[PDB]
Amino acid sequence: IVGGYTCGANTVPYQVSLNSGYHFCGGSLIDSQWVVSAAHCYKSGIQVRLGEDNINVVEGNEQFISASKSIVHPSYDSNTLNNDIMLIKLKSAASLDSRVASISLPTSCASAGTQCLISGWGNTKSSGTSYPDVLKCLKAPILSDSSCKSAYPGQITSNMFCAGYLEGGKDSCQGDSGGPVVCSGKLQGIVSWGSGCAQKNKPGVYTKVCNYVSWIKQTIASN
Repeated sequence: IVGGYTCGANTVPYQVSLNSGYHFCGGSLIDSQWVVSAAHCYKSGIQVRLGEDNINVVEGNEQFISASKSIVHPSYDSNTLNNDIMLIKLKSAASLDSRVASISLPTSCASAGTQCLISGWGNTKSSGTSYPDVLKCLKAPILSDSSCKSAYPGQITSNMFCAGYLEGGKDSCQGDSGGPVVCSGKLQGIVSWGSGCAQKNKPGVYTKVCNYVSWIKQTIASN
C-alpha cells in the first residue's frame, strides 16, 4: 500500500496473512474455515495467519492455522489474470471474536464512485522498496468502467475493476496481492494486479468478487 495509513492493530479483523515461512499474500476470512485470496498467490504449503498486525512479532491475538485444501478458480488464466480468485480451507475452524471476524459476501455489485478500504502488508514505495511490518490501509473509490478500460486498453475483463486515483500516489503494491477491498461492509474486490504502483494514469486492478458469489457458496457447501 502506497500513500496509505497505519490501520491500527486488529481494526481490519477479516484481513489474513498467507505465510509460507514469510508472508507473501493477503487474504480475507469469509467464515470460520474459509479464506479467499488471489489465484496467482497459489502455492503448496500455506499457513494462514489470523489476528495479525505486526507480522514479525507475537502480540497476543494471532491464530496460526494450516490450509487443508486450496481451490483455484476453474477458469483462472494466469497470462491475462482473469478470474484471479481462489479459496483456502483451514485444517481447523478459527475462533471468532472482535479482533478475528469474517467479512460478508456481497449480494449486489458495487458501483463506481463507491469508497472502499484496501489493506495489506505490501511495499509502501512507488520507486524502490520498503515493506512495513504492521498492516496499512487505504480508502479509495471504485473507478468507472470506462476509465479503467482507457487506462488499460485490451486488458480489463467483466471480472475486474479498477480502484484508486488516476492522479497516482495512492495504490496497492507488491505483497498486498490477495487482500481485501471492502465497501460498505462487504468484500467487493481482491487485490489482483497493476502497472507498477501509484503511477499516474495506472490504478490498481481488482477481481470483481460479486461475479463469483455463486461459485464460492457452491464450493464451500461441498468441500
